[PDB]
Order: sequence, then C-alpha cells, then structure tokens
Amino acid sequence: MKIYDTEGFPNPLRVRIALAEKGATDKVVFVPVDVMGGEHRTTDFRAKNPDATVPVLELDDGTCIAQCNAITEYLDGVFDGPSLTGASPKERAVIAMMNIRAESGLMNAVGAYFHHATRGLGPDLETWQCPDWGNKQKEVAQSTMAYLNEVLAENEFLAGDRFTVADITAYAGLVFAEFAKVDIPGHLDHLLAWRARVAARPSIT
Amino acid sequence: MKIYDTEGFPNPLRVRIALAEKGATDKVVFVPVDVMGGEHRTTDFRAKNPDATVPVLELDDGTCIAQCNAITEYLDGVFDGPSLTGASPKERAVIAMMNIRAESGLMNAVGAYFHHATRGLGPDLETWQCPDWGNKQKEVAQSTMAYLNEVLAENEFLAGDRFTVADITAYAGLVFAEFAKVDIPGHLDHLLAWRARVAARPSITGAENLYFQ
Repeated sequence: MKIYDTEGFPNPLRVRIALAEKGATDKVVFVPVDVMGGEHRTTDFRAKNPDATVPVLELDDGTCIAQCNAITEYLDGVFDGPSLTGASPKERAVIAMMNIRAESGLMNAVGAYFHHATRGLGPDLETWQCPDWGNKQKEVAQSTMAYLNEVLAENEFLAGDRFTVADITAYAGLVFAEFAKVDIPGHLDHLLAWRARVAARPSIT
Repeated sequence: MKIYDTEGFPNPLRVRIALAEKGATDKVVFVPVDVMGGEHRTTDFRAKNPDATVPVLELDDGTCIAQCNAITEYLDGVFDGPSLTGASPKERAVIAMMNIRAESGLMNAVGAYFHHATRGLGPDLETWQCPDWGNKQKEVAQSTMAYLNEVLAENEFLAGDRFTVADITAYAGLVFAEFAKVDIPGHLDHLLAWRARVAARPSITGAENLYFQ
C-alpha cells in the first residue's frame, strides 16, 4: 500500500487520521506529491487519479482509490479494531448521513470559500474562481457548525456514542476553517468541547 | 419502513431504483412530499431531515436517514440479492470512488446548472442563485459524460463487471441532464449503449419522467 499525498493539506490529514485510528500507520508507504508544483495535474498522476487530487491509495495490485471516503472505506475494511464506517446496515447508514453533512456542509464549504473567495493556492492552481459562490459557502460552513453543535449537545460524537469517520471529517473541517480564517462561533460550547476531545486522541496528537 | 419522497425528482428516483434492485419495493410505504408547495422546508419535515431534502427513509424505530447514498447503504445491507455497494473492501472502495465521480461530476453538476443557471424550480424555491457557478457545473457534467464513456469502453458497468450504485447514480444523472437540457454528446457510443441496457433493467421503468408542478 502506498498513499500519495501532501503533508499539510486537509484531505490528506483525514486519511492519516483514519489510518492511525486503524493502528495502521506503519502499514503504508507515504509518497510525497508536489501539489504546489503541479505534480497532481501531470499525465502520469492523472493515470492513477483522473480527479487530479490527493490523497490516492494505490494497492499492490495496481488499483488506485481516490477520495477520502473511498480510501477510508478500504482502510476500515482491511484493518481490525473499531469500525470507522459502521458494522451493520443501520450504523453504516447513520454514519454515512452524518459524514456527508460534515463533508458537504463544513469541509467542502470551507474549501469553496478558500479556493474561490480568497487567493487560495494562488492563480497557477486556482485556474477559475467564482468569489460569490465562495462567500456563500462560508455561510454554509458556519450554519453547519451550529447544526453540529446541536447534535453534540445530545451525543458524544457525531453519529452517536462512538468515534467514526464523521468525526474525522468534521474535525478536519474545523482545522481547515481556522486556516482559512472562517470564524468558529464562540458560543458553540458542545462543538468546541468535542473538538478538544477529538484533538487529544492519540491519532491526532 | 417509510420513504418520504416526490415523484418526478431525480434523487427519489435513485432510491426507488435501488429498492427495486434489492427486490424490496413492497417492503416500504411511500409518503408523498409536496416539494413544489414547500413541504420539505417546514418545521415538521426539518425535524425528520435538517437537510430539507427528499427522499427520507424513516425506519420503524423512528430513525430518519437522508441522502441517497446513506439510504442505499441501508437498503443494500439489509436486503439480499446482488450487492449494490460491494462485498469486499476493494470492491466497496472502487464502487464508492466511481459512485462519487458520478454523483459529484454528473448528478450534482447537472443539479447545480439546473438550480443556479436556469429558472429551476422557480423563484419561490430557488431563493438564491449563482448563475456563473451553474454554468461552470454544466461543463463539469459534460466532461464527466466523456470520462464515463471512456470507463465504459473497458468495463461493462461503471465499477467493473457488475451493476452497482454507481450505475444508478450515473443513470439518474443522464435522465436529469435530459430534463435540464444538458446535451449528451452523440459520439459517446459506450455511454449511450450502457444507458440503453440500464434503462431496460426491470428496476427502471424506462417511462419514468422527471417533472414538477
């Protein structure tokens, strides 16, 4: 197993947290990809991943899996320990639902603000920008923060009483929010308490 | 099991196709939701689904599952027959990857065009638009069609040799593209051949039109 990624980027972070949760950090080789230098856009990399994104998981049979959720699915399945994606149809459905609320409402909404409404990665990489869309997505991010705060008033973690991929996604979303200077409203006590608990997990520290 | 949905909308279609594939249509009670009248946006409905979307799958214990992929996960898991979401870690991962390419690149891309760059559902429902985004997303949709055509040259279905959720998502995306008047380039022979074979499946009526009033 090889993971092609870029240290310091939030999607690669998600996969590194998942891998640590599965106790499998040492079971992969990490291969740096120079995103800032456009390596992810080259024809060699596009052959692995037509999305031209990092991270990419490449198996020993040449299969290349892209996207955080798909990668987490694989890692969750082949390694033991608690189930990040769920162990029954109900649990898998609930986790999936909550993970997508985090991903679309926070992670990708902050992303859209960063990449569209700020300089983002600079003009070489941000080849078309729509700042109106980006600024709206910052609002979506903040409304999602408030929703997750409500969930976390009644639940230890996003999907119930156990840590799952939904928590990893939301956590990375908050880290990304801070980097992008999207304010996390200070009255969201439950979200902030959950954040400190998650940040203290050994997979993240 | 209850499914709250709206005939003629493409995300409800995806769930109805998956239910039929799992041979479970008769296990659910369908409850109509009047999206054109704003029912999905009310307080009662938002308590079931804070996303304010259809379809919503309400289990007998009251658990409400929203989003097509989560609902499909539930249905694929509980019922037997072929595995729409995969039966090994590698297959699950490949199907997920292809399903998200179809969903983000085609289904949601056509959706963004429709709701942002056209009149969409009309001004009572389309409360804010960003037409520049919508137009960019039509381009994304057409690029995705070309990509799927290349996949389908080498694979019978999107994820390999079996029909999966990825095919459902892509099929609904093409139906949506036609409704929205996003042209499917006529030279994409593999995509078109796949589409005809999918449409003929007994889970898919083939008559089914998207529509709203």
